[PDB]
Amino acid sequence: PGATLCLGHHAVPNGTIVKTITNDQIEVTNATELVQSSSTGEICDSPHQILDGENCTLIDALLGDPQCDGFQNKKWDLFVERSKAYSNCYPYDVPDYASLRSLVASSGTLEFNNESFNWTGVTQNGTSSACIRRSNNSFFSRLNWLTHLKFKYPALNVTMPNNEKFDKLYIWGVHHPGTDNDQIFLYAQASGRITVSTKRSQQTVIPNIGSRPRVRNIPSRISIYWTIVKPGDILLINSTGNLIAPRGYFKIRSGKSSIMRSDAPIGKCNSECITPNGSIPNDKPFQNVNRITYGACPRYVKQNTLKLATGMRNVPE
Amino acid sequence: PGATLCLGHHAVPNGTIVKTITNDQIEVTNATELVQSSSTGEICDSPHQILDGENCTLIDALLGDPQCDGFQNKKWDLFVERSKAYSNCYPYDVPDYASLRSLVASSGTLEFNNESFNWTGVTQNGTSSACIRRSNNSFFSRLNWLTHLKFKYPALNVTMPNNEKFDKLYIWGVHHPGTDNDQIFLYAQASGRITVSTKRSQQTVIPNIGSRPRVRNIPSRISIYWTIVKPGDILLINSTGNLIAPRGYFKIRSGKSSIMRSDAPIGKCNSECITPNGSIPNDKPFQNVNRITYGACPRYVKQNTLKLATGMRNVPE
Amino acid sequence: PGATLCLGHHAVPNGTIVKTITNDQIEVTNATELVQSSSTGEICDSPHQILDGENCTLIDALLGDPQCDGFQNKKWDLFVERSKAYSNCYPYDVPDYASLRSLVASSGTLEFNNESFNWTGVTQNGTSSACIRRSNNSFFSRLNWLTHLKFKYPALNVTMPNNEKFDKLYIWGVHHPGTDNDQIFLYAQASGRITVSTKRSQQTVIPNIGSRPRVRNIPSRISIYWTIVKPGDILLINSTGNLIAPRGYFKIRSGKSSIMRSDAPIGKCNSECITPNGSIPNDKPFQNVNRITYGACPRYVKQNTLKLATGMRNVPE
Amino acid sequence: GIFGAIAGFIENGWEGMVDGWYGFRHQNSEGIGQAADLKSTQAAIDQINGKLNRLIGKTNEKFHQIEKEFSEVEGRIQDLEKYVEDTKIDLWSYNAELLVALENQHTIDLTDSEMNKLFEKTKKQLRENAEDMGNGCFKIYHKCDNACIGSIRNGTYDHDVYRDEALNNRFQI
Amino acid sequence: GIFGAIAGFIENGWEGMVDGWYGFRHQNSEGIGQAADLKSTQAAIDQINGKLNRLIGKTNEKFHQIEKEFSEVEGRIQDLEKYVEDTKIDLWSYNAELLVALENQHTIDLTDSEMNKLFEKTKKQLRENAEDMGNGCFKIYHKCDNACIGSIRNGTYDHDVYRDEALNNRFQI
Amino acid sequence: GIFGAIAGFIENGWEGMVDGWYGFRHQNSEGIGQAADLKSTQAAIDQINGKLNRLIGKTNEKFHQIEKEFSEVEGRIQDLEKYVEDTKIDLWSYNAELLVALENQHTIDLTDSEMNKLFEKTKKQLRENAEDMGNGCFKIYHKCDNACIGSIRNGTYDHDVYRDEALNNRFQI
Ligand SMILES: *[C@@H]1O[C@H](CO)[C@@H](O[C@@H]2O[C@H](CO)[C@@H](O[C@@H]3O[C@H](CO[C@H]4O[C@H](CO)[C@@H](O)[C@H](O)[C@@H]4O)[C@@H](O)[C@H](O[C@H]4O[C@H](CO)[C@@H](O)[C@H](O)[C@@H]4O)[C@@H]3O)[C@H](O)[C@H]2NC(C)=O)[C@H](O)[C@H]1NC(C)=O
Ligand SMILES: *[C@@H]1O[C@H](CO)[C@@H](O[C@@H]2O[C@H](CO)[C@@H](O[C@@H]3O[C@H](CO[C@H]4O[C@H](CO)[C@@H](O)[C@H](O)[C@@H]4O)[C@@H](O)[C@H](O[C@H]4O[C@H](CO)[C@@H](O)[C@H](O)[C@@H]4O)[C@@H]3O)[C@H](O)[C@H]2NC(C)=O)[C@H](O)[C@H]1NC(C)=O
Ligand SMILES: *[C@@H]1O[C@H](CO)[C@@H](O[C@@H]2O[C@H](CO)[C@@H](O[C@@H]3O[C@H](CO[C@H]4O[C@H](CO)[C@@H](O)[C@H](O)[C@@H]4O)[C@@H](O)[C@H](O[C@H]4O[C@H](CO)[C@@H](O)[C@H](O)[C@@H]4O)[C@@H]3O)[C@H](O)[C@H]2NC(C)=O)[C@H](O)[C@H]1NC(C)=O
Ligand SMILES: *[C@@H]1O[C@H](CO)[C@@H](O[C@@H]2O[C@H](CO)[C@@H](O)[C@H](O)[C@H]2NC(C)=O)[C@H](O)[C@H]1NC(C)=O
Ligand SMILES: *[C@@H]1O[C@H](CO)[C@@H](O[C@@H]2O[C@H](CO)[C@@H](O)[C@H](O)[C@H]2NC(C)=O)[C@H](O)[C@H]1NC(C)=O
Ligand SMILES: *[C@@H]1O[C@H](CO)[C@@H](O[C@@H]2O[C@H](CO)[C@@H](O)[C@H](O)[C@H]2NC(C)=O)[C@H](O)[C@H]1NC(C)=O
Ligand SMILES: *[C@@H]1O[C@H](CO)[C@@H](O[C@@H]2O[C@H](CO)[C@@H](O)[C@H](O)[C@H]2NC(C)=O)[C@H](O)[C@H]1NC(C)=O
Ligand SMILES: *[C@@H]1O[C@H](CO)[C@@H](O[C@@H]2O[C@H](CO)[C@@H](O)[C@H](O)[C@H]2NC(C)=O)[C@H](O)[C@H]1NC(C)=O
Ligand SMILES: *[C@@H]1O[C@H](CO)[C@@H](O[C@@H]2O[C@H](CO)[C@@H](O)[C@H](O)[C@H]2NC(C)=O)[C@H](O)[C@H]1NC(C)=O
Ligand SMILES: *[C@@H]1O[C@H](CO)[C@@H](O)[C@H](O)[C@H]1NC(C)=O
Ligand SMILES: *[C@@H]1O[C@H](CO)[C@@H](O)[C@H](O)[C@H]1NC(C)=O
Ligand SMILES: *[C@@H]1O[C@H](CO)[C@@H](O)[C@H](O)[C@H]1NC(C)=O
Ligand SMILES: *[C@@H]1O[C@H](CO)[C@@H](O)[C@H](O)[C@H]1NC(C)=O
Ligand SMILES: *[C@@H]1O[C@H](CO)[C@@H](O)[C@H](O)[C@H]1NC(C)=O
Ligand SMILES: *[C@@H]1O[C@H](CO)[C@@H](O)[C@H](O)[C@H]1NC(C)=O
Ligand SMILES: *[C@@H]1O[C@H](CO)[C@@H](O)[C@H](O)[C@H]1NC(C)=O
Ligand SMILES: *[C@@H]1O[C@H](CO)[C@@H](O)[C@H](O)[C@H]1NC(C)=O
Ligand SMILES: *[C@@H]1O[C@H](CO)[C@@H](O)[C@H](O)[C@H]1NC(C)=O
Ligand SMILES: *[C@@H]1O[C@H](CO)[C@@H](O)[C@H](O)[C@H]1NC(C)=O
Ligand SMILES: *[C@@H]1O[C@H](CO)[C@@H](O)[C@H](O)[C@H]1NC(C)=O
Ligand SMILES: *[C@@H]1O[C@H](CO)[C@@H](O)[C@H](O)[C@H]1NC(C)=O
Ligand SMILES: *[C@@H]1O[C@H](CO)[C@@H](O)[C@H](O)[C@H]1NC(C)=O
Ligand SMILES: *[C@@H]1O[C@H](CO)[C@@H](O)[C@H](O)[C@H]1NC(C)=O
Ligand SMILES: *[C@@H]1O[C@H](CO)[C@@H](O)[C@H](O)[C@H]1NC(C)=O
Repeated sequence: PGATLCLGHHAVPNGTIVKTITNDQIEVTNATELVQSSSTGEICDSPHQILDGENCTLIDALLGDPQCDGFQNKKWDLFVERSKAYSNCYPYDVPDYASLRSLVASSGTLEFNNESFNWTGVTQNGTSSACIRRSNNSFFSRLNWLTHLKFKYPALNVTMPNNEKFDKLYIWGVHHPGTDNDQIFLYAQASGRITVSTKRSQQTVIPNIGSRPRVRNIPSRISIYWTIVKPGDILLINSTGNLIAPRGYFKIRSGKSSIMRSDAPIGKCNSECITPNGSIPNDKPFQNVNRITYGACPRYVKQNTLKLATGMRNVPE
Repeated sequence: PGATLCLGHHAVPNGTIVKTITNDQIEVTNATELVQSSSTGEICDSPHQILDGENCTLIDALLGDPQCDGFQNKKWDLFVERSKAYSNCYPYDVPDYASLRSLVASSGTLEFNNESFNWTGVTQNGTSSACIRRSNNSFFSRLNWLTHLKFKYPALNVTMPNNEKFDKLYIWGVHHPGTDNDQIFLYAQASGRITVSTKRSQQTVIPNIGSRPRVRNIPSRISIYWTIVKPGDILLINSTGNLIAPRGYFKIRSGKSSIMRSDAPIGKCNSECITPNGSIPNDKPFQNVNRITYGACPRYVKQNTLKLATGMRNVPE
Repeated sequence: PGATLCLGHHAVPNGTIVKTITNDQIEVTNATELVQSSSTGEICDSPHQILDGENCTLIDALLGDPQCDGFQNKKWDLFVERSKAYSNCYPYDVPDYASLRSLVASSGTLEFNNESFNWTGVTQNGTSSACIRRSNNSFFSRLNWLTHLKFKYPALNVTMPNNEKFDKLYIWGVHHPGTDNDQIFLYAQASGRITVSTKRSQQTVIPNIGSRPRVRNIPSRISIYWTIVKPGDILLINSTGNLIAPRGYFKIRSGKSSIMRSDAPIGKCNSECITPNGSIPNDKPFQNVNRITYGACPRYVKQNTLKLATGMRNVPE
Repeated sequence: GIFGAIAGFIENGWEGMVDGWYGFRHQNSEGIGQAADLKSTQAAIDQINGKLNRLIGKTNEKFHQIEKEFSEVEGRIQDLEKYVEDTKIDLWSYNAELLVALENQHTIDLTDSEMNKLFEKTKKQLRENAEDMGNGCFKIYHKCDNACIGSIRNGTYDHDVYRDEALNNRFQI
Repeated sequence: GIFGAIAGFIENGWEGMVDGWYGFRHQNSEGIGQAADLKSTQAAIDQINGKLNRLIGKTNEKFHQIEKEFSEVEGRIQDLEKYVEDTKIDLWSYNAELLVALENQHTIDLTDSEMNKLFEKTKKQLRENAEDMGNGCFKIYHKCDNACIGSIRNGTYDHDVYRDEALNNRFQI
Repeated sequence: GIFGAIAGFIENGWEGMVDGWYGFRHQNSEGIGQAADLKSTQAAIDQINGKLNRLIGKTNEKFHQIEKEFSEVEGRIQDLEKYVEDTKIDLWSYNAELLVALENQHTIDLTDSEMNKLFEKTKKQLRENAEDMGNGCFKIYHKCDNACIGSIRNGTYDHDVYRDEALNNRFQI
């Protein structure tokens, strides 16, 4: 009679379909998903330092719009800008806005140091009804609106050395009045250029008088500029009017900081990977949640699913 | 005696050489080419909407050079610019030319809507002998050359609201006269700046009087600018001379449109993939015809041939 | 009794660990390194034509700083810029500096051709104590500082046609004096604009009088501009002061030339691949020495070692 | 598939084998039984875990990058930002697709290999005492009780013990 | 190549087999014949068609991109546009090269595999009635007419019918 | 590994085989000997040299590119230059990692294959005159002196010469 000995392998009743080189549909006993396709919808507040902009853009927090006073000197790994944010100070523009936003985002700090600029001969601390801070007329906290003193505005030729061991970021501006009357009322003379220089750079800007469409009832504008001053270099400001002066400098650092546009709520939770849709787990190598990411994140791909076989071909009875 | 039973496989007399991981030349029974390397030399007019520029660049068709009047309000998937194209109107330049060309190409329409600008106090519809339309002196069809009325040019402060639900693209210009005489003859005063603004933007341009080398006998120039006006925003134009005014706006759309430089003839035929050398078949995954493509196209590679084995090793008798 | 016949394979006492698809550590009999991770530290002077900048940046050699006179008309495959380089002439800036540096680097020549510009009515060959050449006050060798002749500076309207078969690169500049006195002393009139034009382009620049922080005791500045003039086009220069004029043109070529920042010594040796750390061998497909390379080089990767098995699994006794 | 055991000469898998991936069924004088083979099972598992160790929990940190969504039309610079990102995404998408296809082909092949290796080992062990029936089963030509079957599964079967009996049964008329 | 049949123990292919990729030649009392094996042939064809289905007719649509040829010298921005494109093209060229090399290695191996699988199946089917001559041929030790050869090719050969005859012929002196 | 010879049924390698990669050891009436097999050795070497020919000495020339280090903060354009380069480096790093992992898996498999092919060839050559002991060794059931062993290694062994002797020894009681 003897015996029979049969060699074999397992199978399961609930196999899964995967793709291979030679077949787009083959059933295996088990597989695992390699594409992360979901988020819970919250940005976790750990382990990255999150700064919720709330009503403030980064640039509004920089300049010091009165709704952004709570942001002074704060740092972040990720600044989160909300779509509801709006400006409520003097109407301004920033030539190159995207670059200023980027360099401050990447620096990751709003650390500000006041400096004693010698503004002899002008009135400091100009305010406006378009920039209300506690019911009082006000202005950007980090900027100094200079006007005539007793119907005189003498030529400014003001210096500030950098004898620190780090670079300084100066933010400043030019006021474009709505009319010739306004020009005279504020600066007591016809407009002329502003020149801001260092040993390695020079920027000159021309005030352009004229009405722009009113924004919060203001037809004038301020244009914002910036200058970086290296150690042992010197800032020089040369103006005969229309100068929105710096009050000091921002520190500029390098590191891992950035900025993201998102309306996702911040949660009390821990996740290494942030997207605008919320944090996502990072066990998988790929994800199809968002091309925009921050932190230790899976790589964005177009596929919504990629199944890796983790068992043999399934050959059911 | 018994029998013999032999197992075997086919072979062919005309095998083909392929590359593998371990051998750069091995003969197999059959292979297929994965690199498309030829075109018939025609751009097929289907299934993409093709617009042959003929003598006109896209920007000349935009501004309304008299050879481009047949292009008014036309749309395209692909605008084809010919190397023979030339301008025959008032000599102009476009700071950022590449960007204006790109954004109009991508929008895919020359749809234009006239608007009733209030130009009270000046003469409209200036023409030139450098821009002939049906033997008569003329000018760009979409631009309005404003000059003095009875040796007066009063300050213009002209508004146009966008109460539409889409964005408007305005094209406008500044005239740079060849001499001080020309400045006075045209505008009756010394030159001054033009400021075009909205709630979110401002552009000011300074006319610069002087001779440039003559082009079609003209030593003056026009410089072209553009402004996009969003819904509920307002265009404001402030000038005391030298303004080449808009007559209205272009619609700006998003979609699949583009532009290509090619001298290939347009054919009555159907092909999904366009290159500057002509349409190409798109069965293969790769191509070495041109890095410039439009439509459903194989990917450009440097190889002129890549043979995929479609049979076993060929081992001839 | 009979016999025994055993099939087998070799092994070694000193196997090497490699990575595979299924195991990050498996011992094989032999392997080879695919990542080049070392340099000898010298840039080999062969087979690429190397130009050591020594104390000169490319732009200083272009303009003709007195320490760079030995560079006149030289060509290179690779211009090597040293970190010790410094300028010792009139303080200048170049809007777009990076682009001018790039286009000259890529052209690979400082070939210069003098031209006879008609500067009737002004004094040529202005010099300065900030630019010493053999103890004498001097200036950039390729630039011509024009000043008043007998307290007159008449309007310049100077032409130079390109009747060559190649393009011409013109380098020129605007002088920004430190004070109104200096403006009058040099040009005998109030400042006004410079316009440099061709049939296809126009550049106008405004001199801006004012003190900048002193550099080698100079509070004025020169700003450098460039213009390319095509065959059958014409350079036109229109100035009433402040013009730092061209003396001629640079040839502009296309080819394989570039520029690299490095402090590595140049050696008498032969290597196809240059990095800032020195030349590297190029037998291997990858390298982790530097992302910056020139010549026939392995591809930069992040890995410091990648071992390719060149033998079977090692299964020792 | 490439070795020809799984989905090949083995007609189908065994849903009732839940304590291993590969194993043995037998029939003898004492009944019909099943036992998992742990070494082959662990060999396949170890290889698959090797692949997982190279794919799971291995992400790259990135911080400040470029913008990837835009509120305004800008032209040249924005066209380049968009093209760089689209380029990147297509290359990574290709890498992901190919990775999964190749890895899956290889997993199916390596698991087929482990089945074939166990079959070959068992065939050699049985020497002249059994014949291959073509379907992964051996006809064993001697009395082979539970301890005997166990000895085959454990690698302690001494073919010489049974050879005279087996040859007589095989080569009869 | 990796299985060792095609270009290995099978000395060469058959140019006169035009109705399949794999098959059988025989010599017996009634003559010398050839027949294609359809199942092995279709198995190889199906796998190759699987590769083709993943490569042919699968292109991506792209519309407005960046410029890739330039009439003027510009410096920094143009250097970046050119580098992005050159970067992309080199990566795709690499992908194409590797894809073809790997796929071709695999096609040669899978076709070799199908030959080996058919050989192994036939060897097992013949049991103790034949011996492997080393060159892909079996010496069959019994009278095996056309219907008998047909039964082997169709999987209906009953080895027990012929075993006594075959053993007597094999194990004689 | 996937064929099951090297690190499988062959228990270990031979450190004392220095004139080839694969070969034969024997014991007979005249002693114990070793000889390398040149054809299998060269087959493996040729394949590995094929891989080397596609990786070594094959670099691409690049000349003027983009800048990759920066002395000043600039914002948008510099962010894009850095992202393009970081993107490129990560893609090439991935390609390098995968290339080495795949090539190494394949080298281990192809070398295992060449061992298995030599074993199979030898098994077939010996016909009914030997049995496979399971460990890469054959028990040869006839007197097989040095010239006889040599004939097996050279492919000139005539199994018919020894078959009567071998069958008598194999199938005794
Ligand atoms: C089909 O194939 C897959 C892949 O092989 C199998 O999935 C694995 O299953 C095992 C066993 O359950 C899992 O092991 C457990 O992992 C947990 C970690 O979970 C998270 O983290 C990883 C990465 O960081 C993610 O990939 C994962 O999705 C989770 O989000 C551990 O916490 C577990 O620990 C438990 O057991 C240990 C034993 O020492 C104890 O220390 C603990 O107390 C705890 O109770 C455990 O290690 C493994 O994560 C799974 N991998 C994947 C990729 O999913 C399936 O099991 C298989 N299915 C079948 C039916 O066979
Ligand atoms: C060597 O190996 C290759 C690849 O396996 C074989 O090439 C294939 O051959 C078959 C049979 O001739 C082809 O099948 C036919 O395809 C036609 C489509 O042609 C175009 O479209 C595809 C992609 O869209 C392109 O790749 C291709 O190059 C063509 O431009 C169909 O129109 C054909 O239809 C005919 O038969 C059907 C049967 O139902 C009928 O409906 C129709 O009436 C019609 O008469 C047919 O399907 C296949 O396209 C080829 N593939 C490739 C990639 O080239 C070679 O045959 C092979 N050589 C040898 C000697 O074996
Ligand atoms: C482990 O595995 C590796 C890879 O298979 C083996 O390394 C190879 O070894 C051979 C034999 O020594 C080498 O062959 C020699 O190559 C020289 C070229 O050297 C340089 O150039 C190449 C690329 O251009 C570089 O990859 C290399 O690193 C060197 O920088 C030739 O000059 C040699 O010529 C000599 O022999 C010939 C014979 O005709 C004569 O003409 C000459 O006179 C001269 O004496 C020779 O061809 C081969 O380069 C090595 N390849 C690699 C990639 O390193 C190891 O040998 C192996 N180790 C063991 C123990 O097996
Ligand atoms: C130029 O025109 C604009 C728009 O017509 C004028 O701005 C308006 O002025 C009125 C009267 O002061 C205000 O009530 C409106 O709110 C303003 N409209 C907008 C859109 O801003 C502007 O005053 C004119 N400029 C000059 C110098 O007269
Ligand atoms: C994460 O957020 C993005 C937000 O853009 C989602 O992608 C958009 O999805 C809508 C449809 O739901 C499309 O119309 C848009 O084209 C997508 N936007 C872009 C910019 O591509 C995405 O679906 C979200 N993913 C998850 C998992 O929540
Ligand atoms: C500045 O110089 C240019 C070039 O010499 C003058 O333009 C030329 O003027 C003559 C006489 O009118 C024309 O016939 C030529 O065709 C012009 N040449 C070019 C190249 O344009 C220009 O007139 C001068 N400018 C002034 C204000 O006198
Ligand atoms: C398609 O068109 C391009 C046009 O540029 C061709 O590529 C050029 O080929 C010439 C030689 O014939 C080279 O000198 C140029 O360097 C190429 N130009 C570029 C920009 O790379 C290409 O050969 C054409 N292909 C086909 C199949 O017609
Ligand atoms: C504007 O201020 C600067 C800085 O205070 C003045 O430049 C200094 O002038 C003194 C006296 O001539 C020199 O000794 C210093 O070396 C200069 N310092 C720097 C930093 O350059 C400049 O003279 C002032 N401008 C005017 C027009 O008075
Ligand atoms: C080649 O040169 C570069 C010079 O940058 C070296 O890379 C730097 O290494 C230091 C540490 O030694 C790091 O702090 C820097 O972050 C690196 N710089 C950059 C820009 O990445 C590199 O180590 C040198 N390689 C060799 C083999 O000499
Ligand atoms: C099959 O079912 C089991 C038990 O319900 C489950 O744990 C397993 O993940 C399922 N497998 C597949 C491949 O769906
Ligand atoms: C943000 O602004 C909204 C509406 O302008 C206001 O209701 C809300 O209180 C503000 N939130 C914060 C945190 O300032
Ligand atoms: C301006 O305001 C600041 C900030 O409150 C104050 O410290 C300073 O004394 C004021 N200076 C002048 C001159 O008004
Ligand atoms: C700069 O300040 C100096 C010194 O007070 C003055 O002469 C000059 O007019 C100022 N320049 C400008 C452009 O305001
Ligand atoms: C071989 O010849 C046939 C008939 O002429 C042809 O159809 C086939 O494509 C050729 N094959 C190869 C690989 O060249
Ligand atoms: C284009 O221009 C050429 C020469 O300038 C002319 O002959 C031709 O008629 C024009 N074609 C069209 C379609 O306008
Ligand atoms: C200007 O020309 C347009 C277009 O032909 C015409 O409709 C309009 O009446 C003209 N207006 C004036 C003021 O000349
Ligand atoms: C703008 O128009 C206003 C009102 O007519 C006028 O006062 C002003 O001079 C104009 N501005 C310019 C720059 O033309
Ligand atoms: C092993 O040692 C030999 C002789 O010293 C040497 O040539 C060889 O490269 C070494 N191999 C490995 C893999 O380290
Ligand atoms: C470069 O400059 C240094 C210090 O300024 C000087 O000592 C050296 O001689 C110069 N070298 C050359 C080659 O001009
Ligand atoms: C200017 O200097 C050059 C260069 O040495 C000389 O040839 C020329 O004669 C000088 N011309 C004038 C007008 O000073
Ligand atoms: C250009 O030169 C002409 C002719 O001499 C003169 O009328 C004009 O004022 C000059 N223009 C400038 C901007 O210097
Ligand atoms: C075989 O091994 C198993 C391991 O659990 C053991 O229980 C069994 O008794 C062994 N049988 C024989 C016959 O060796
Ligand atoms: C084998 O199958 C073929 C299928 O065409 C059939 O024609 C033939 O008669 C069969 N022969 C036997 C002996 O079963
Ligand atoms: C086998 O081949 C080798 C090749 O060197 C030869 O020396 C030897 O004598 C041969 N032996 C036999 C028995 O054929």
